[PDB]
Amino acid sequence: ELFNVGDDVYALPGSDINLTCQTKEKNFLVQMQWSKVTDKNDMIALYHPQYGLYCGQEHACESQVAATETEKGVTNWTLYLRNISSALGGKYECIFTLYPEGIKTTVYNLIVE
Amino acid sequence: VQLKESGPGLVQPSQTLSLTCTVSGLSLTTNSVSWIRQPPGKGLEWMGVIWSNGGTDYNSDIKSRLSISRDTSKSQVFLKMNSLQTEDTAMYFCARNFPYPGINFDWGQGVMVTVSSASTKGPSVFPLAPSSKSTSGGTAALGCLVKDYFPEPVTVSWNSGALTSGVHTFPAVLQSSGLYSLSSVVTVPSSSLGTQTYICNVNHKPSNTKVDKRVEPK
Amino acid sequence: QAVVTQESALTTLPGGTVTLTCHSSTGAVTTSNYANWIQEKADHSFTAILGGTSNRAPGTPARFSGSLLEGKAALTITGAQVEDEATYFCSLWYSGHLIFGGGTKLTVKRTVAAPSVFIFPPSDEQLKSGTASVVCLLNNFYPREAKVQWKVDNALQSGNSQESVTEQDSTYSLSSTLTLSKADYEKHKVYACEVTHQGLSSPVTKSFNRGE
Ligand SMILES: *[C@@H]1O[C@H](CO)[C@@H](O)[C@H](O)[C@H]1NC(C)=O
Repeated sequence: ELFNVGDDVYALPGSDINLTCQTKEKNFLVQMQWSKVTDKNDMIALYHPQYGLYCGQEHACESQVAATETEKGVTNWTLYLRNISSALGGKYECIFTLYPEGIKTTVYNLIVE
Repeated sequence: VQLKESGPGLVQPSQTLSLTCTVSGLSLTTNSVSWIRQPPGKGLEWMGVIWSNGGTDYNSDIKSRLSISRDTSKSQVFLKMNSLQTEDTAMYFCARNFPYPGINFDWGQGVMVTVSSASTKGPSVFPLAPSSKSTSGGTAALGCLVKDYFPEPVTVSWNSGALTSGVHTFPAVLQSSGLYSLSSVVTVPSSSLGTQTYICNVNHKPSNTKVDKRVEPK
Repeated sequence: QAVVTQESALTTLPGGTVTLTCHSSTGAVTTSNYANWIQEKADHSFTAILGGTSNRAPGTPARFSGSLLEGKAALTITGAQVEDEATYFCSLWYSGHLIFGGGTKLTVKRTVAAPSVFIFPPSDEQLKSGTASVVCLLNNFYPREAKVQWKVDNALQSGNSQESVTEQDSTYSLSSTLTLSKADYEKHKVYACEVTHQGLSSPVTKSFNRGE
């Protein structure tokens, strides 16, 4: 539905990428999600503020993701990719689901040399 | 990724039922596990959920009797239910990531749990012999009649795994005696009936009965 | 917290598309009701079809899609296949309580096939105990609706029969068991199993004679 800047990270094989994504929503925040769409839409990590963290199929997302709250009330949703290989490139995006309906996504393009 | 439910097969209206759901190959910290049961003939009833983060939610009609807990080190979720009633006999399933997040959704196989003051009872296994009245088109039918056992979990295999094509083992039926009966049949090229031997392997673990009966033609 | 209702029964041809829906008594369904669909076949067999409104479960074919349409959640098969003939249950989440619908009975009309019929006399190894069970099997038919009547010397029986159907072919098979006391088994002599099905021009009878 709605988009929220987001850049192109130009990285070198072996780098570390720290993609962060914030929303102010609390009352109407249903879930946060990290997805990698390349030729798949691949769900990496799904966090629900009451039901906890859930990893998408094939993924070890528990160690690479985090959701914390700023006391100015913003929720930080973050994905960390370590020692990125040539294959980790492609379109990462962060999708917030709001109540009762809408979606706010932020798209990150990781381009590896 | 495999879900196996395990628990007592028959428990009396006295006890507290305790089943445990064991998940391979996934940490319960990023998966949730729910318990759904279905008494025979009646509809599904959700009972409760243990989320990835350890919180729980229960069905309001069973909240007072039901306790769902987990052991993240063994990757297991437990259900204990006190004040067992006789309806509470049902098929018990666990489903992971259900209802939430509903992605990676998977529903286990289920374990039968029968609640009654009754006694264990082993089956009687008779042959359903192949014969002239058992051939249509060049293929004869043969089978086993597994009769008068209790409670419901019985299993049947033919030639202890060798026979799979053409084997359909029907769901048991509950006779007015209160005992189950069940039929397992195999279709075979009848042109082969003289050279093969076929034998069904019946196993009813609530009565520690294993039996094999040779189905030989008539 | 609410009542979840689904269509009682639906039918298609193979290659058709059907949409099952799942109505919430409490208003329009949001994604926050996490609607999901499991498929029941024979034998207490549940397969997760789709969950979280639109996410196919691991293994679910691509013809399965889910959506929110009208005030309800909807599972849509596109290109129904004969294997999809089943009962589908939906369930909705109401912030703490999960309520199931009653389940839709999707029939997918494959081609009509008459059952092959076999009859099994009581074993010696059973008469012995004073009971006699006659067994009648209907093998591989479609549609699933079949009659089975036991005639003992052309006399209908009542209350001593039990049957059960299973699906595999995606055709049905059926086993009906007649049980009498060996005392009663022995005044009568023709033991007959009578089958009617859409695949039969006239009802078929497979019978037997005690000794003969
Ligand atoms: C980074 O990944 C490369 C490619 O697989 C691997 O050979 C290397 O050992 C990794 N470096 C570290 C510090 O783990």
